[PDB]
Amino acid sequence: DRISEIDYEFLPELSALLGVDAFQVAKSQEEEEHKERMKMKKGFNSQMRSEAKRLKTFETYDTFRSWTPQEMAAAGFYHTGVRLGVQCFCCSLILFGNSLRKLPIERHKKLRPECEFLQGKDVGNIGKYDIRVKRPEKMLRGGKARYHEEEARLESFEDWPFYAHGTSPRVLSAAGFVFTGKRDTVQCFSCGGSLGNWEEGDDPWKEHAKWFPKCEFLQSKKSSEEIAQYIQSYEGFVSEQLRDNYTKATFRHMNLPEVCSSLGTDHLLSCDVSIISKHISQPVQEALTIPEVFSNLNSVMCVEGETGSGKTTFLKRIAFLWASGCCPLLYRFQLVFYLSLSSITPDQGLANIICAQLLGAGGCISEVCLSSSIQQLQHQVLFLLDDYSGLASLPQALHTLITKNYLSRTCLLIAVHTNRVRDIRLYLGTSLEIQEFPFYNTVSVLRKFFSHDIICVEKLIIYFIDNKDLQGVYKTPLFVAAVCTDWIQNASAQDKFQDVTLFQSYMQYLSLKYKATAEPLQATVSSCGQLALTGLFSSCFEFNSDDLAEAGVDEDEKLTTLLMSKFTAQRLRPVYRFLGPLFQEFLAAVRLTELLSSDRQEDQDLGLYYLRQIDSPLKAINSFNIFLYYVSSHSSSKAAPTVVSHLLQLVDEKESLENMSENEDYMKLHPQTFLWFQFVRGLWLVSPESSSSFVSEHLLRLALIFAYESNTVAECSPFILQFLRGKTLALRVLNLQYFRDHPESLLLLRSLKVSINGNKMSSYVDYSFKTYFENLQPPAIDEEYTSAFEHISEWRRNFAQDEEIIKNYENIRPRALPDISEGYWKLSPKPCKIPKLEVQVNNTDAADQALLQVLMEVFSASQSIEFRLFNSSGFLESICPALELSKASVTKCSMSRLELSRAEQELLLTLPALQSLEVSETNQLPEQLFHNLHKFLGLKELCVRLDGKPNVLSVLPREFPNLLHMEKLSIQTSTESDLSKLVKFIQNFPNLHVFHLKCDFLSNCESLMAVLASCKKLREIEFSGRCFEAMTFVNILPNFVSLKILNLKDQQFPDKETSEKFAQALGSLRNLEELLVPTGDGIHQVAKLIVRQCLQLPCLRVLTFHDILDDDSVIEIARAATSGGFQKLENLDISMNHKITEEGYRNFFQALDNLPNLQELNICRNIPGRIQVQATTVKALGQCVSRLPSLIRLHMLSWLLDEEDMKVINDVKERHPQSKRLIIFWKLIVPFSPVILE
Amino acid sequence: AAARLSSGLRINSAKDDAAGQAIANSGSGSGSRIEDSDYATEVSNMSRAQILQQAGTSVLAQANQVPQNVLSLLR
Ligand SMILES: Nc1ncnc2c1ncn2[C@@H]1O[C@H](COP(=O)(O)OP(=O)(O)OP(=O)(O)O)[C@@H](O)[C@H]1O
Repeated sequence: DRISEIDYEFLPELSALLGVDAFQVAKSQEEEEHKERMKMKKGFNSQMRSEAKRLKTFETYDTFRSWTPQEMAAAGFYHTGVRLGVQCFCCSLILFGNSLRKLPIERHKKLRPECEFLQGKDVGNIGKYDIRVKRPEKMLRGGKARYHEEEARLESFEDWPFYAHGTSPRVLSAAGFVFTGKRDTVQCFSCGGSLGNWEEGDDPWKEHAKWFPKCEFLQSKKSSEEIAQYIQSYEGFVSEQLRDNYTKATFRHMNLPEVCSSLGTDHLLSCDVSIISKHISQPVQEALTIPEVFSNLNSVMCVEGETGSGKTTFLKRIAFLWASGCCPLLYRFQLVFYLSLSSITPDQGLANIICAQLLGAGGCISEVCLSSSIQQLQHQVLFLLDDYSGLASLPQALHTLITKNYLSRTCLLIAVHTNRVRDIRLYLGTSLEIQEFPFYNTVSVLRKFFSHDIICVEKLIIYFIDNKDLQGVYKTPLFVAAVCTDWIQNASAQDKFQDVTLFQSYMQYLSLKYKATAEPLQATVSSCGQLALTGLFSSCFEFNSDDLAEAGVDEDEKLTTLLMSKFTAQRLRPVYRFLGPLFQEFLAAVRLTELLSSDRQEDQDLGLYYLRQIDSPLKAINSFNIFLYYVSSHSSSKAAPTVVSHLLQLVDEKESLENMSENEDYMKLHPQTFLWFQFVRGLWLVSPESSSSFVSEHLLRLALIFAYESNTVAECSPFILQFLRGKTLALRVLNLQYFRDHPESLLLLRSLKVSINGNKMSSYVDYSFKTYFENLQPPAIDEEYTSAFEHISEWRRNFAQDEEIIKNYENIRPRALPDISEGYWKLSPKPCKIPKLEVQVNNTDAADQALLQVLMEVFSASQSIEFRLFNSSGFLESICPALELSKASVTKCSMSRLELSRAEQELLLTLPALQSLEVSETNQLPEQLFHNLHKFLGLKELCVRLDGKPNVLSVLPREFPNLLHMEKLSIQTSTESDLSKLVKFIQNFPNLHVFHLKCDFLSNCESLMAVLASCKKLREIEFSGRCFEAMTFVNILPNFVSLKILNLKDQQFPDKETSEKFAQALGSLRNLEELLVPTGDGIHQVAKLIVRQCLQLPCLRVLTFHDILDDDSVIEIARAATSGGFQKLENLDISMNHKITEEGYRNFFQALDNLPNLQELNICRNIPGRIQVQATTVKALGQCVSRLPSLIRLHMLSWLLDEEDMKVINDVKERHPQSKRLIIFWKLIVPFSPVILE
Repeated sequence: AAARLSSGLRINSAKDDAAGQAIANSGSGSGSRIEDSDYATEVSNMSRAQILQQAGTSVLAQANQVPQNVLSLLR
């Protein structure tokens, strides 16, 4: 009887615990809201099947789940594919969220206290049609009033079908059966034969002779030949007895229980091994369920697996069942012979072979009493064997049993270690094999042997974090059995990273059991792990017979050997196999750390060879990262630092990533690398510093760990210090130092960020200033040319839709900012001294009492104080109490958004005497700053720059009083120069030491003498004039030799003399590394010289042009390129339009080679767009140029196939970054108007 | 002498450094800002195209957060 509505519930009560390990439970209910949304959409339906089917429903049931299929079993819950759902058939209820503390029966018994074990009498399992029939139909003597006819007995079926109401009483009457009324029983009066347990679709005319071959009523009608047709069906082919009770009693007595050396607290452990039946003659793997497998037993059978995988255990259930009243398969035999003995096999043998189990009490037992009696009945014969080959010579098993069935045709299950199959398979029927161990039976096991102490709770959370690194860990329950020691610390463990702890135990397990002579063991472990050496080498797991010679184990194959490696059944005979990828990965470390045992010297050169195949920093943090922990795990004191030397050696200096990915397909064994690597790479791609900064952490993380094996003192200390030098890191490292102790660590810098908010401003929209460009019209050609394109919205959503995924993870975190002990285990010592603390901030969203009152003490013990800010314009005065200690920030202050006004009254009131200040945007006030600016200031270079805003001269008509140590300055002419601005700037510079000038747009106007006449010894020169002078520029500008850089643009004006005056003096004064060429006047003619003698430059990078191409400029480059002298240059560009012509790029690409000194080259800004053949010439670009990170070409608009030409011939040199072939196109129509033509 | 690192923690730093690199993004308008845009377009274009990969992978990094949080409710 179904029901309706009644949204169910999952327990909020205890769930407040899990909120610790996870983020927040309050958001859990929201997930469970789907359930009623789901459930209602499901059919509430009604009765379907008796449980014994339901196991099949769980064939595809996800293995990783908490609850056990056989838990759902006695619940009879159907498995529906939608989500995970399971289904009360007697009740209506349907469940999703599983509970570890709670068996299913509860949830069913609690919530719907109605029909199940309250005995509304729905279903039956272990079904037989013997305890339906053999014993039962006896009493059915006189079980009815007289029926010679099927109609009057059909009448009895009136009562029968509440269970069914499905299969017709007719057909059974058509078979002449009577419903006695007890349960669903129906009986054939003639033969007296009965049955029950009716699957929808069961014909008696199917069933009858199978269960009643000699029934006269049947045989009087259905004739004969029919039967062997019908006889084809699912189930198997079908003191004499006092000797059996002994057999029964034997297993009935305690032998098998308490098999785990721990204790037998649960002596019958019901968690069951997943069996697969693979077909001999064709590939079908045919997954099965155990109770099914029972009735599948016909004659000989396989029972395949590896070792400690459940071989003996599975058979052992049979007996301890077979004795007891239980599931059908047992109930047919009166005999079962369990002998696992290989020991007997040499013997000529005896019945006394069985006397192993008899424990005497025999002696009438005889071939007389056995052999012909064993063939007296055929079927009740059964054997259970741990054995193989058939090599042992026994008339009993060998000379009779496996050889000739059709004399006997009796059933056997044979425990076989996998390596023993391929000798005797041809005699052997279709497979009985073991897939692996379901992850739940573990969790089933881990329930029993524990008090469920939130040790298992702490487990899965790992096995959520790790996936492949987890879900494949368990293969043999023996691994659980290794854990099953379960005292290891106090228990399995209370400790994190349960991977090692498993493995770490599992080894030293096999020691114990097999430590009588462990010398072979370690030797085997040692000699095989040389295979695991190749784990670092590559992933090739085939391990043919040959490379085993390098391991040297081969067929020597002590029983020990099995515990690691196995074989595999062949399509082609030569073959091999190994246990599992993760277990292997851990074998390596152990074998590895056998090497680097300093008392071994000659050989440890091996490891010295291996560990130097780790050469990238990104092999360290991802590829073998999880591996290196296995190394630190096994913890051999002597090795570890010697290893650490290599790792800390790895970064070198100023080489970011020698190879970003040397990655193999080994990665597949762990997915996260793909994510991390890119994330790493991508991170590197925006900020060369922070990459190395980030990477530095995990090394130091890895580093410190090995030190914390045992001794950080001797060998560890020196290596680290080197690595620490000049670095920049994040405060997470502090608490991350156990190493916090030794010294207040120096020779480095530190970073910190606070950003909680999404962006707010118009700074992007300046595309609006690109609107006048007719952006509507241009797009024309390339059926693909769409694919070249994006629109702001299209991109806008792309970005924002992704932040939404963050937004989830934002809320459920009740979490804000660092310093658990991170400042405190930092500040646990009193005299901490921090040289530099770098602070990037965005929005006030982190303004808060304690969170900052945390950061309050951060500033203490940190000697210099730095800032960069975007979103918040008001965060200053939010700080003041934190800095009311007047901690002398100094350093520099970077700003984008507003200065908050009366804020810097603070920066006034601070009076640390800052070195520098950076404000590039918005507006500024003297009552913000420039009031009395100088007084305690005057130290290092400033930046104050605004868009159109005036009053940059009124900045400092106070400065002339000041006598400055600045010597370095940045500011523009915010007009066409006003003598004020000069008058402002003039007096200053003669009175200061003139280093490193920056001017955005100098309106050259008049008297840049008064600007540049004093100019001396600069590196920074940023001026770009809209109006020129070209006196200084031609004369004194190139009178000061030593210069690295030039920033110049904005319309070189046309005196080709002046150009010469430049060009000559440009060529004459060359010290430079780099520059910005002024934007052309038509310079093009002589700009040859702006190339020709540029070979003279002692150092090269940042080659810069907005102009000057179409002429010979290309080979002018290429000559200077092909011939030396532009070697070590780092950059190339052009922004042109006019001087853009396809015709010469090929000529430019004619010979571009022999400069693998370069990074990027950009060809861009086509309003028109540029699409032509020279994409052909691109096929040679990256290949022969060797080293490049990347390119930017916005003209390309390339054929996707020609972009396949791009993407394919891209990666031949490298795995890493690429040319950017599409912009974010201001949102526009993209017309096909030419396409109108075809 | 007890190993300490956390993966459930690892992701946090990864989250951090992303937002740090929306910051390194820099751009400068102009009174002209057109000729600048010429240059600046690419500059932004690169930066954007750069960023999208960052913030995209940022999710790809945190893409694994959400399920483990949710699935524990199911456990
Ligand atoms: N469902 C289970 N519940 C509890 N323990 C199990 C279960 N299945 C297997 N085991 C453990 O795993 C081990 C399986 O090894 P088993 O004895 O079956 O193999 P074998 O015939 O001895 O050959 P080998 O030991 O080489 O596998 C058993 O010792 C048992 O303790």
